[PDB]
Amino acid sequence: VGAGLVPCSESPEFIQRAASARNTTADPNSGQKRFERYAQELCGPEGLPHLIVDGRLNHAGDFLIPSILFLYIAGWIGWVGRAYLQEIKKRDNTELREVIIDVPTALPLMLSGFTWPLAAVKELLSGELVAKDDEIPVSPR
Amino acid sequence: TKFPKFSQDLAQDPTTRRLWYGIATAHDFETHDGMTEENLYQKLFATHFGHVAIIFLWTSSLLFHVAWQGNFEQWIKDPLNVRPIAHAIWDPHFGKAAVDAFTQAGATYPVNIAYSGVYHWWYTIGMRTNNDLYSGAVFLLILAGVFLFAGWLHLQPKFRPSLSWFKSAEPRLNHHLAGLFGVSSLAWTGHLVHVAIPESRGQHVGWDNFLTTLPHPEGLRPFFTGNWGVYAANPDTANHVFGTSQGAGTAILTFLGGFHPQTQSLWLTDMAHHHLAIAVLFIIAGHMYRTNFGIGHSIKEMLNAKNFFGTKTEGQFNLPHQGLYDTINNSLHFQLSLALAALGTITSLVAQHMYALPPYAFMGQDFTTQAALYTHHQYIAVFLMVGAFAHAGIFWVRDYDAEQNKGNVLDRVLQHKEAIISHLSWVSLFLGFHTLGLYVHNDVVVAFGTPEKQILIEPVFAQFIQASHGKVLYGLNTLLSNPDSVASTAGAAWLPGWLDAINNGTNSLFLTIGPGDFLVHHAFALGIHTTVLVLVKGALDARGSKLMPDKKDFGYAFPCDGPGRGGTCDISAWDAFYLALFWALNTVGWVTFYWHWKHLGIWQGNVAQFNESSTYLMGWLRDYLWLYSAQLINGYNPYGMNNLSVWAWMFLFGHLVWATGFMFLISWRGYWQELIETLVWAHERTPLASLVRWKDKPVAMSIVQGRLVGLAHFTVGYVLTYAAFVIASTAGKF
Amino acid sequence: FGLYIHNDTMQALGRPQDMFSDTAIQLQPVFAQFVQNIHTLAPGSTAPNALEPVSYAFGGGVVAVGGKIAMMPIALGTADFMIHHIHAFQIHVTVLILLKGFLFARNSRLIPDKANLGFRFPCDGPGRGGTCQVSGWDHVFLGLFWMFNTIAIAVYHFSWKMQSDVWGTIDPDGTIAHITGGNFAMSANTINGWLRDYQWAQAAQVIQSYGSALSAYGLLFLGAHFVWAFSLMFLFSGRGYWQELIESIVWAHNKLKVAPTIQPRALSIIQGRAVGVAHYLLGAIVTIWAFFEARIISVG
Amino acid sequence: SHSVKIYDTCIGCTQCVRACPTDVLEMVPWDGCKAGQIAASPRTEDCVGCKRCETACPTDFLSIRVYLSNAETTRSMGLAY
Amino acid sequence: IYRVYPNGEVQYLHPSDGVFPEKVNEGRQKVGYVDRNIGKNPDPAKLKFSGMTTYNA
Amino acid sequence: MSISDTQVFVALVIALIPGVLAFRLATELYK
Amino acid sequence: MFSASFLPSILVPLTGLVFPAIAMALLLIYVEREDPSGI
Ligand SMILES: CC1=C(C/C=C(\C)CCC[C@H](C)CCC[C@H](C)CCCC(C)C)C(=O)c2ccccc2C1=O
Ligand code: SF4
Ligand code: SF4
Repeated sequence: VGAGLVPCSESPEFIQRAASARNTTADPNSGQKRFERYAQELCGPEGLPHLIVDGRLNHAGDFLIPSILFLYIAGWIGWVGRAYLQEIKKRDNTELREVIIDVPTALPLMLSGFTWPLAAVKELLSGELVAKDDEIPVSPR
Repeated sequence: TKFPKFSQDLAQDPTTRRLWYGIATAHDFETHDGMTEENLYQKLFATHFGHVAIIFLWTSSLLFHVAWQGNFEQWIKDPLNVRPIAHAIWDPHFGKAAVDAFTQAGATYPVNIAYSGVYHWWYTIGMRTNNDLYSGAVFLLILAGVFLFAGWLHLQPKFRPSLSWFKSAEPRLNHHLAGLFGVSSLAWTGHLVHVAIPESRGQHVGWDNFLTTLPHPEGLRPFFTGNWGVYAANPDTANHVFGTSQGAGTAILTFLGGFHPQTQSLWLTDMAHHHLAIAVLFIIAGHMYRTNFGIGHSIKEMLNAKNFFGTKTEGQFNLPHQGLYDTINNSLHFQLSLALAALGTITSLVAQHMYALPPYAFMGQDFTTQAALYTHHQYIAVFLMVGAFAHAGIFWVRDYDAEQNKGNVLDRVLQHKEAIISHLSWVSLFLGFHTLGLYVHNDVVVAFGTPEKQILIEPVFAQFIQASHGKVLYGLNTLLSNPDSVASTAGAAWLPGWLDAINNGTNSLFLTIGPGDFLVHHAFALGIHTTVLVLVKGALDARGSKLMPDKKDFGYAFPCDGPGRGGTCDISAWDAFYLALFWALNTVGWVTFYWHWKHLGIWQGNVAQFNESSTYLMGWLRDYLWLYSAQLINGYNPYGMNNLSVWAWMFLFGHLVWATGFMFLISWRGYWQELIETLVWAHERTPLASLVRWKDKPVAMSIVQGRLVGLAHFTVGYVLTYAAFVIASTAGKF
Repeated sequence: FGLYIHNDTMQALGRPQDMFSDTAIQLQPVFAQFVQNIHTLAPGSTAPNALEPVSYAFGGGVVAVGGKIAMMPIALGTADFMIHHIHAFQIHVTVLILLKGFLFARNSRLIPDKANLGFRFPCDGPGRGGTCQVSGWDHVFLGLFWMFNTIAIAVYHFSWKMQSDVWGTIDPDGTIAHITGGNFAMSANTINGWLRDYQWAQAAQVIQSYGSALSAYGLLFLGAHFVWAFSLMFLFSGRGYWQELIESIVWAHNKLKVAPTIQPRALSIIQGRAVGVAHYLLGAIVTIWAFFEARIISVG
Repeated sequence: SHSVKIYDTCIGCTQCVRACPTDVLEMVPWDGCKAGQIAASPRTEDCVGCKRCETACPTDFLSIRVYLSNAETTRSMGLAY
Repeated sequence: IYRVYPNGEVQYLHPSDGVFPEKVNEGRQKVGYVDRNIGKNPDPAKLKFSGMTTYNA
Repeated sequence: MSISDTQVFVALVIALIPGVLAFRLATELYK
Repeated sequence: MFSASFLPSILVPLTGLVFPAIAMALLLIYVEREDPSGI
């Protein structure tokens, strides 16, 4: 947290901005409150805070858990999409329904993405995620 | 059959395109009709000779001209202020204030300012008077002429080298890497200690007095006794002035390191010791291979080693290498590509080791010169590499045999090219998406009046490497910031002066950084990533595609393959080259403007604007785009003129050719022929002018030629304006 | 145009006597002046049962209200000449393109099957060299580019004149203090002046026109350039390249068992041309309306 | 003029011979498949580069190809003037 | 349909098969043949120092 | 200092050695 | 001016104008030559 960066608590220009900090929304405490919420980080001569990313508990949670949340949701959406696609093909109405979504079937697949990570891990160990270099017949060259 | 003779075919067509195609093949030799290898080899020998000859002529040109009508000595007297001279000016069409805004440095004729900067380098080499470079021109001229004649001689029958004489490599290897520059840097070192250092210390040593006077009073003592510290005698003092003796020195080979407190440049004795080091190092590197004599390393069979210590190998590092070492001796495009890539890389490195390590005196203070040189060299560098990639691509079609390389490392690369290009596309998409998202983040958040709701990153890896090299600014006490670690008693044996220098980060020596640098550096990453992407795509399609595999036989040529599926235009193996050229131009523009803004803020120390408006792009186009142009835009106007009118003309000329490029690029050859018909219809039927007729029946342009001319117009338009802008700004703001 | 750039060079060449305005080499559109004149004194004789002239830009008194102009007579000096003439120029070339496609629609001197084949088709193979863009709606493509130029410079001219010598403020003496100060007689004769003395005024606030209550509308002029470059990307490039990149991404997706059944295929060249020209026009017109909207807000 | 290239995949539907407006094809007697007469180019000198022919070839990887040469003339360029 | 030379002399290219059916005859002309697939194609480095085309194997 | 007719001299060294030497090195390759 | 003679006054036009003239004239008559000789 070095590099010549003053704490946002005691950076004079920080509170200087905080004084007439333009309260954005329809509540008078909007601006001031957020500046109060910006005492944990450490400002600089620009008067605005920089973010440190190291796992260092000074700013660890301020970047780690959002990353993990994104991984959660991206895994969910990718998993349910792939599962839906795999399911459609066992109907022999393939491209008919490619544009007409079968809602009574599209729902439970979406609702059943609860345990995507570890299940995916299983498909990794079972090897249920990849087809074989030559079995996949998509010809290169 | 006269023109063009080198192709009996092309002289059988009554369309003006003949001429157009007549002058786009005269330098593609192996495509001419009827010339086997040794013909090509020998005439390439001669033509390369001619190339270096005209290089010598160019050098003589510039040097004699500055010897004629310059102020080199008037630049000796008052160096840091007097401006150099390019040459005379002579044009009847000229303006009025031109003569009125040109004659300076005591001159009465229309002098032309100089910017390349040969004065500093030359005086650094130790020149004093006009006659010096007068004679210099006079003799390298005869050198050029003799070299030309040498080129002529080997054309005679009894002086025709052998193809085997060309294939044998190791002699050329040793002779070059030892006897081309090793001995040559030795000779330069001799010129340094005999002439350069004396002239630096104020003593004049001509072409006659050098025979009797010494480099060092202790000279020849450590010659053959081995106390080389004696030549490392009293170094130059802390007040010495070049060309003078105020606090002089009597040391020949020093290792002071850092800078000289007056010229803020590299020390000359460090230079001499450096050159000596690399000279002897290349000489010991000289005898490294095997010659015709019977010892050493047989290159074409060293890597023909598939056994050692029982466990045989697959090759060195345990990978196949058998059968390709003839190719580097078979093909020429291969060696050409390697050389081009190498050259471009080291040129970029050169362009990087200039603005921090001033090699010559007065380099740092004179901004315009070094700035122009930096962007000049980097621009030279960029598409120099594109040449390497293009010749790699053309090698892939012409010079390649299949069975000779069955199963070696090359084929194992081709077998998995797919994952390569896929992951490359992946990283490009990722970096682009996220950098643009963060940018637009900043834009909208600041577009609401609250900047605190906006993200600021902070790079620390470069901070760590900065302190770890020995920077103390950040106070981490690691690796020469820790003056007590294990390596804290090492480095240079004269690291105190280096430490005084680097601690004094007041000059251009590893300046601090912030979030913006994080941003733009990721932008560079993206740029080169997509550039190499398109280039390698074209390269690895030089043979054929999934939906067009035949093209290997169609050639590095036009093929269009008319509208089979929606069309197949731009599939011709250097369609990729155009795209790559665009993707390189914008990249180099990004980087050079980054450098420009950085150093501009460093000039007057006001770094606030950069760090303050680097986040959102409004700041980018508002703080530096038009906030420096009124200093240039009014070079001429309805009220007066300046010494910049020519530069505004530069601007506008460039813009014009730029848009002309668009004209050539968009419209295509299915419309520019219908009206040529009716326009031929005219001459046939008007009277008093139907007398004359056609040298040759005119038709519309060609497709590939249209693409080429459009690209040329675009690139020339891009080049000019930016140069004018940069030099005008630097010389107008300081 | 070459006359224009000739005068440009002369001004940049310290030869100002070779300029073409009133203070230099002469040319005066007498026809417009005389028609306006014969319009000035119309009532009484041509219009007996009529009280005032039809307008006040031809002739009459400067009609106004407050310190705010309503209508004053308009002056036609030297700069009018080349402006009207380049108007006519571009209209001529536009008609040229469109009528050319019109006549050479069914049969060309080389293609006798056009109407026998259609009017919306890309090309006819690399015969006779090239033949791409031989339909008619590509003629109208080029034509719409040109009419874009026409109308753009037309609105430039109109706005600049009616803010330079028609509009401003007024004093108790009827003293019309115009907004700009009559800049045509000064700079609307050379190219470098045309960029200086128009867009310096047309943008010098949009840079800072954001940042308060009745300013916060950060306009998408900063935003339209992006769509413009993204536009021009579609024009310069073919399609086979995109098709091959598509096939590679398909290979990867098929390796991970996510291959979309409906097989993607790249755009057809006419489709790509259409989307390119559409995005081009959109970006340009968005840019310009942002320009003069904010410019009027700076005075209205 | 330009060069023409023939293969074995000619099924013999003969849609190309009815498509080329330049009289550069003919079905010479063959034996291999049910075709018995395979297309070929006897009169290359009038080739035009329109290549409407292979667009009329239905065979997978259409049986005819045209290698577009470089020895063009007033005939291969097709000018009425 | 008749081609004419500059001298005023004429050529009779077509009709050569009556109604231009382009496939019917009892035996036909024979000049030049290439009945070979593409998988084995001509090569740059193998075919060199001459000016023949993609056909002679 | 600066120079005199000696510049006509340095002009005279050209047009025989470099001039026709380059002329021959050009015309060697059969226009 | 300086210690040189008039030369920079008039030696540009011939290089500027007449030498290009003969260059292009000779070139054009070259690109129409008969067979099989040519200079
Ligand atoms: C304009 C244009 C043409 C027409 C261009 C032509 C016909 C060439 C222009 C004619 C010459 C080059 C004009 C120059 C003539 C000089 C004035 C004569 C030189 C003599 C001086 C040196 C004295 C094409 O053929 C074409 C083809 C494919 C895509 C785009 C285009 C395209 O945009
Ligand atoms: S090439 Fe096509 S049209 Fe000709 S014979 Fe074969 S299948 Fe029939
Ligand atoms: S372009 Fe095609 S259809 Fe026309 S003559 Fe040639 S091969 Fe026959």
